[PDB]
Amino acid sequence: QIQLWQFLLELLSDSSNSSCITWEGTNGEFKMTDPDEVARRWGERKSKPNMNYDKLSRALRYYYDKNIMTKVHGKRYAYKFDFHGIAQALQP
Amino acid sequence: QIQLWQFLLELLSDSSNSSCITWEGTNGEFKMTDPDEVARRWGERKSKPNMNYDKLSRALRYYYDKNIMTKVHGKRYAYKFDFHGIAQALQ
Repeated sequence: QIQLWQFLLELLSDSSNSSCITWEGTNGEFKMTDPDEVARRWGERKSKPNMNYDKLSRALRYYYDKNIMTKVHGKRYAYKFDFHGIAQALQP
Repeated sequence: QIQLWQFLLELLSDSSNSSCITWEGTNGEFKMTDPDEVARRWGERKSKPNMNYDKLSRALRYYYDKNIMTKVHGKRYAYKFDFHGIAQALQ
């Protein structure tokens, strides 16, 4: 029942997934160093094997007005978690 | 009929298709510079619309454990042929 933003947090919290996703700095910004792999592993986790990057991207973009996550303007495959929103949600 | 991985080698062997697919380096890595066009052409050849990159990419994944072709991890549309397997499968 896990949601996408949590799964990314799960991957980032585990230093070993740096092969495909990694922290950038310390203020909640991250980079998908292997975007196709992030989409494939999110596919495994949610039992949806036609998961691909286009669909992963569409889901990430959906969060833009939901105090979850926004896409970083200068960079490719970069997002920044909404610090206040993620903090708030990660309690209930 | 012809199989997907063969059709890709066919496109790669012909210098004029670099607009959509091209060899990268000399160890069997290649890049699809226009993935949608590669898919469109694979669509006509196997007389199979509505072929698109998503169905194509998923088909390529079949090869990853069959000593034909593997997907290059840092990248989006770059793949690498298995020389030994390609050699053996051909004869």
